[PDB]
Parts: sequence; structure tokens; C-alpha cells
Amino acid sequence: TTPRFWSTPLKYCRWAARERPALFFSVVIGALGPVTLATVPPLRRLIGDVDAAPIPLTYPIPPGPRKQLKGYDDDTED
Amino acid sequence: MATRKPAFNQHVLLDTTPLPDSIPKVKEIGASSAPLLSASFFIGARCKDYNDDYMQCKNENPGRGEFECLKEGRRVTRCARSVLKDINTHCLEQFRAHWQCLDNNNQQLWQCRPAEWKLNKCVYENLKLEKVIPDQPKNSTPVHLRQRQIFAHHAIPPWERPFIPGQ
Amino acid sequence: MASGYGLNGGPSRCFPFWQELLACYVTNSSEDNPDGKNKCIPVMEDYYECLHHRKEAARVRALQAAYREAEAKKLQENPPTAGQIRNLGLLNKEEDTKKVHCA
Amino acid sequence: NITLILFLIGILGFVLNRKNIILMLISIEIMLLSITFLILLSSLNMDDIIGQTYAIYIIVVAGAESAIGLGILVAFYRLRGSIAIEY
Amino acid sequence: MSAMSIYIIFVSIIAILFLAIDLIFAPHNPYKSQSRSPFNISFFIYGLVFLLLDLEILLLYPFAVSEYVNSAYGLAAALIFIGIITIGFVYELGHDALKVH
Amino acid sequence: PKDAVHLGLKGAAVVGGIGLLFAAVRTSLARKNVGPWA
Amino acid sequence: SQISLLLLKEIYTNGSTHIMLDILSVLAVISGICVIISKNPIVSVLHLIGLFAYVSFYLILIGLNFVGLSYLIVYIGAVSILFLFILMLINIRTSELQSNTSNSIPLTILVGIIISSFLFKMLPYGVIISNQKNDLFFITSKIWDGALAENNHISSIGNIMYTNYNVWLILASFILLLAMVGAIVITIKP
Amino acid sequence: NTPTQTYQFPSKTVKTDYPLIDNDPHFTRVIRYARPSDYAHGLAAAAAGPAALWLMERISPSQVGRGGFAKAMRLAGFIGLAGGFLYFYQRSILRFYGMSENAREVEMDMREMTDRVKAGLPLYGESRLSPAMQGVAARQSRYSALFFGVMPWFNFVNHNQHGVDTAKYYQQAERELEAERLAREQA
Repeated sequence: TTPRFWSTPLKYCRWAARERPALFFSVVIGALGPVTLATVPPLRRLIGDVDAAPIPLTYPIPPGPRKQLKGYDDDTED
Repeated sequence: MATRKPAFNQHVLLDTTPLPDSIPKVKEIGASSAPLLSASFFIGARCKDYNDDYMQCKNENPGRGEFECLKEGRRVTRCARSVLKDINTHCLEQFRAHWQCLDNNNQQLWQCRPAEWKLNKCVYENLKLEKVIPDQPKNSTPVHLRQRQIFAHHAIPPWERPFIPGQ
Repeated sequence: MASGYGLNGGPSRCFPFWQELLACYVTNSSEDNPDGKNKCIPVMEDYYECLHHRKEAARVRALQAAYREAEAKKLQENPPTAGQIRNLGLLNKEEDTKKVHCA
Repeated sequence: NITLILFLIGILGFVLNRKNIILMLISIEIMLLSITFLILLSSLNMDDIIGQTYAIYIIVVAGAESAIGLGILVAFYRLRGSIAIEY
Repeated sequence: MSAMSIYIIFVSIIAILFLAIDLIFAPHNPYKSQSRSPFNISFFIYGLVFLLLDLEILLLYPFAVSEYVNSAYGLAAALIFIGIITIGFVYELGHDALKVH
Repeated sequence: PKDAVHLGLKGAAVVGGIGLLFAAVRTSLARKNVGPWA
Repeated sequence: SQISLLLLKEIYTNGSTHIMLDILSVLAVISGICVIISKNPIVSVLHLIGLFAYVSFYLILIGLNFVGLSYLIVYIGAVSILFLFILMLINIRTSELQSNTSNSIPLTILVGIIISSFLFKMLPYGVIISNQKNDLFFITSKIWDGALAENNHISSIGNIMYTNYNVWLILASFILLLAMVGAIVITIKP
Repeated sequence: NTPTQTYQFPSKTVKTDYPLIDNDPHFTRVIRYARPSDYAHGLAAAAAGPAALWLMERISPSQVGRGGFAKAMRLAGFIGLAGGFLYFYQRSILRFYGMSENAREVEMDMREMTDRVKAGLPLYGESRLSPAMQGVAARQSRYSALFFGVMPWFNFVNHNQHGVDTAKYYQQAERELEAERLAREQA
């Protein structure tokens, strides 16, 4: 009658899809998350689909020393 | 006056005391949010170095950046003031069209591309300033140079064209 | 507080005081000289003042008493009205700006 | 200060109660809400999101503890028929 | 006076008027122990599983408004949290505490 | 020197206060409706 | 001779009145008192729900919207429904739960004075700043670098909740797990 | 190209017997530096679980019904596999920590990391994470294998915070970048 998964795994999956569809495909849908995490980013790099750089969320302070600028000083006012 | 967001304020406190004469006087910027948003990338073009210098000065002086960076603070004001005089001398019509469009469009830049393309062409051929957005995805067209804006309430006229500098 | 994460997504407003208190302790206290942590006493007071503002509250109310005491002694023949006040620094209200500033 | 008064109210629940064990659970919930109220106001004064995060975990734990206590009370009522102490 | 504040006033005023009409105009005349039975454990269980599951969803709502910053690292811990709480749901289903049959 | 009478009064207050606390618990734990003046 | 400090009312961008914080505070204590003096435990829970609401509204008005709404959804919406469920099903005679509260009155007074006196001294100056002529005023201003992209409180929590402090999240999941398995094991027939 | 800052983050210093290689080594380094005895120890540890359960069954039978013992053996096998693998990971990562004899590893890291310097590679790779998120990842997994009896955790992040001054690698790279030049000149 009802199959046992560890005896015949493929037969069980066939029965589960037809007999407990909501629970079976819920397990399938949940497993597609990790599967797409392992497959799509690798393939995107192959096809050139490059990730966008992060947008600034703070003022972008330049590294290194200050530039020693001259201009728009107080003598330039008025 | 702390940076905490107020929730029960009912009054405003103003102080009339001026700065001491020991501090050089700078005239403040008289432009409101919409015009200086439409001038922001042109300010960012001419005044990048002074903008960065003023923020580097403050990072060099933690807890004291206000008082120890006033002169570099004054230089930022005068450089941005120079762009706003320059635009108001050469591109006043296109300037006004863009920020009046912005001021009617929740100050969202993708709702005013035709006016922005008009002004970007005028600013480039008068003041030689280029709008630049760092680190845009190289595979795609830059978003501000796209013919169609997916999020624009008004679809964009096919005839209105993005201004690519040097085309 | 001391976490380093404020309410608006930025850092917490008392974090620089906490970082300096930890900096003072790490570099002045030691096993060879345990008394170096006495140098941290003023920094710890600054961190407690940032959290709770007791000393600042004591100063402001001491000063406000004096300010309101002197303000009663003087005579205000024509103090600025709120309408004139609300026109301070506006494009076409030079008369009200001069009156408010008493210039 | 309101949080202090609320903590007293939850404390007084035990003092004023000889026979009502359901009021005992409610007093624990008032005390937990009082302490969470105090943390939340303090973290607003100190501009610290960690205090808000602490409050969220107390709410979760208080909710989980109410679940267990109502469960234990049900396993007790099933054999007894009363939640009343004969005092 | 804000729109939200006025809104609560008006909605409550609506409820007062309806009560007022029926308590003023509609005719009124005052027309005017028990046994103890066992209750079904299923109703405690519904509320139990609702409460714990409702707490788990609340802990995921900050993630839905913080995804850009969380990126890969936040997603991993969010997935770990989801994985742990779905195991307890598997316990709830497998033990038929909802009285499947 | 010290004031024996003054110090003794404080001693009575500290432990009388504790006794008054234990008096309140006995009154609270009374089974009959005796009242707050118990 | 001019008045350098000027004070005037704010017209728009005004802000809520702190008076509303006072009404909510007394409603919480009245509802709280009604919780522990109500005869019927079900009515006691109704007053408790009322207390949750006032605290929840308090949190919203001071700007703590996410946490305040969480109280409404979780405590009122879930916890107190579970409480009302069980209370409204079980058999309860009010006569069996009512003790002579008068016998507890002196212990009530003493406990209140002792606990309040000790616990109040522990509160930092922030929470006791505005409770019981020279009234102090809080002043705030703006920043620009700090306001480049503000997070709402729920986003600021989400920034750190799954990464910096995710050990707490794991621990809470285990407590939720244990609560789920435990409450099921002790109540249902296997 | 020495970055002039070879110790950029305050790290916890821990008293151990052997030199510290990496306080938060990447998962793949821990697999690659594993010794053949680590596989031997990990496999034998994994087998111990179901073997102990089988031994209890043969000496003190559980009296379980028809399919019960197969179910318990499936769970015991997974428990042993988890515990065996964690023990295998611990044995290798303890040498990275300097908490266990590590001479083969100190040589191998010195060999590998000098090579990346001469190739212009970053010492520890390139991350998709933001710098701040790298900091959070580094502070979560550093020395975390010492907690494996309670909670498992692994470093799958390419951060630069590994608790070790990196001047030694740049010293070694330019020392032999000069040697390879002199041989080219002598030709």
C-alpha cells in the first residue's frame, strides 16, 4: 500500500506528489532556495551578469591625505 | 540642540547674536531644495575637492570638527555659490525648468529627464561641467541616460533625447 | 548607549565617549601599573554625562534662573511680535528683520 | 517613573492574592511589560537601537513563557477541575 | 490637529451615534446552576501554534525591510532561523496536534 | 561618649520596623476576614 | 538692549502635545489597578489588554512605532487571545478566587513604600527628567551627514539583528522551539 | 607592495604553545591543510556513534518493534557523521590557531601566502560583502571552532581580519623577488 521512503525512495516521491501534494511540493519549493543559491550566481558570472556595486549609505570619505587646495578663500569673498 | 528627532516640540528658539568679528564672514547660500538638487551634480563637479577637503578636515578633528574647520567650511560655501551664479548667468531658463519640474515631482530625478537633458546640454556647453555618477553598472546604460524610465508617472516623449556629452 | 548603533541607522550618539573610555583604560591600565586606570576617571564621567545629562541640566537651570532674573529687570518698550519674528531673514521683509535684530 | 508604578502594581498582585493563581500569571506579565517599558524609554534617551532589540527579545520570550505556563495550567486543570486554592 | 487623530475621533463618533439612536428612539422594555463540561484541547493548540508562529513572523519583518544591507550574510542567519522554526512546524504536523483525522 | 537613650531609640525603630513588616505578613496571611486594623 | 534669545510657537511641523502622555499614564495605572482588584479573572484580562493598549499607544506617540505596533500584534493579538481562550473555557466560581483584600492593606502600604523608595533612586536622570517654575527644556537641531539615508527603527533593528547579534536570534528560536514541543507534549494525547 | 599597515584590527591575543597562523581561516583552507590522520580520526569518530548503538543493542536489546532499530541507526549515523566531521574540522583548525603542533602548516601558509603577494593577489581573496559586513563576519567566526561542542560555525567569507601581522609575507615575497631577479641578471 503506502510506500516507505527508505525502502524505495523514488516510489515514495511519486506517491507523495500524488497523495500529499501540499506537503510534498512544499518540501520541493523550500529546497529550490538552496539549489538556486548554488547554481544561479555561478552561471551569472559565466554569462557576464555582474553584480551592481553597493550604493553609498554614508558620506564617501576619500582615503589618503588631504589635497592642499587653494581657492575660494576669504579674500575671494565679495 | 541634539540630533534627536523631536516628537512634542511646540516652540522654536532663535538666537540673534552674530558670529564674532574674529571669524571671517561668508554669505550663505540662498537656494532652496529644488534648485540645489538640480544643481547638485554641477556643484559636485566643480567643488568635489573642497567638499572632500572639508569632510577630511572634520574627520581629522574628532569631536571638534565644527570649530576647527570653519575656513574650509567657508570655501565650500564660496565654491557652490560660484556654480549657482554661473548657472544663473548662462542657463537660467533650463535651470528653472528642471527644478520647477522637480518641485512638482516629489523631487524625484527620473520624473524630469527631458528638462534635465536640456539643462545638462546647456551647462556642458557653457560651464563645461559633466554629470557623473560613480560605479554605475558597466553592462547597462547609465540610468540617468536611459530613454525610458520604468518608474516615471509620465511616459517620456520619444523625441526628447538624453544628452551624451561629446556626441 | 554604548552599542554603536543609533535609532536612525547611524551610530549611537554616546559611542565616541564609550570608545574613548575603553581606549583610555586599555592603554593606561595594566598589570604592572594598576593605578593608571585613575586617568580614566574624567572620561568615565564624560560617558555618564552623555548618557544622562545631570551636570548639563544643573548648569542650564542655574543659568536660566539668572537669565530670567535679569530679563525681568530690563524694560521692553517694544518687544518683537511673533509675526515679525516669523518674517526674520525673508526675501522681501527687510523692515521686520531690522526690527527683530534692533539694527 | 510610570514604569516604576507599573512594576509596583505587578508586585502588589502577589501581595493582594491568596487564592487566584490566574492573577499570578497576570502579575508576572505586568512586571515583564513594566521592565520592557523601562528599557524602551531608556534606549530612546540614549539613542540606542540595541535597547529596542532587547525589548523585542523580551516580548518573544514573554510570549513563549506564557505559552508554556498556559500549557502547564491546562495539564493541571485536566486532573483537578479548579484553578482555585482552598485557602 | 492631525488627520489620523481626527480620524479616530470621527470613527468613534460614528459608533456613539449608532448607539445613541438605538438607546434613545428604539422602544425598550426589560423582558429579562449551570453544568461544567470538559473542553477540547484543540482550541488551546490552535492558539498555541498561532502565537508561536506569529512571533516567528514578527522576527522576520525586520529582514524584509533590511535586505540590501543584510545581503548574503544576513540571508544565511535568516535562513538558519527559518530552518530552525520550520522543524518545529514539522513536529506540529507529524504529531497531528491539529487533529488531522 | 554617646547618647544611650538616643541610640536605643534608633535601635528600637530599625528592628521594630522589621517587626512591623512581619506583623503585616501575618495579617495578610490571616484566613478570617479580620481587617486592616489587625 | 535687544532680546537675543527669542521664543515663539511653531505653526506647522508642530508635533504632538505632551499632555497626551499624561492621560495615557493614568489610564495605564487605573487599568493596572483594575487588573489586580477585579473579581472575575476574565474581566481581569480585559483590563490587562487595556493596559497593553495604553503602553502601546504611549510607545507610538514617542516615536517607537515598530515596537509599539508589535505589542498590539503580539501581546494583544496573540498572547491575550490565548489567555482569554483558556479562561473562558475552564470552570470558574468567583467566590473561590476572592480573598479579603483588607487583611493585605498594611502589607500593601509597607511594600509600596519600601520598594518604591529603593527602586526610584536607581532610575537614571533621563527617565526622571519630566516627572515630579524653572522648568528645563529639551532642544534639538538638524544634521545633514547623519541624515543622508535615514533608517526607520525597524530597518535599524534589521541591520544588526541577523548579523551582529544573531546569537540572540538563534537562542530565541530554540526557546520558541522548546515552547512549541513542550506545550504540545504536556497537553495532547499521543 | 607592502600596504604600510599590516595589522589593521585589534585582535585578541591568546596564550598557546605554537605560532598563530590564522584566527579565522577560510573553510577551504581548513580542508586543504588537513592531515591524512585527520581523515582517519574523523572517520573512526563518525563510525563510533552507530557502532556504540549497535553494541548496546547486541548486549542490552531494546525490545523495539520491527523497524524501530533501523530508524535509530539512521539517526545515529547522522549524529556520528556530524560529530565525526566537526572533530575532523577541529583537528585541522587547531593548527591554524596555534593550539596544536603546526610546523607543516606554518610552512604551507608561508609558502601559499608569499605566492599570492608575488602574483599581486590579495592575501585572503576578494569578498562580495561590504567591508563592515566582513568585520561582522570576522568577529563571528574567529576562534569559533573552540565552541563546536555547543554551536557549529564556519568561515565562508573572504575577509582580511585574521589576527596576524602580515608584514612577514611581504618580507618573504620581496626577498625572493630579488633572488629571482639576480638569477635572471646572471644569464
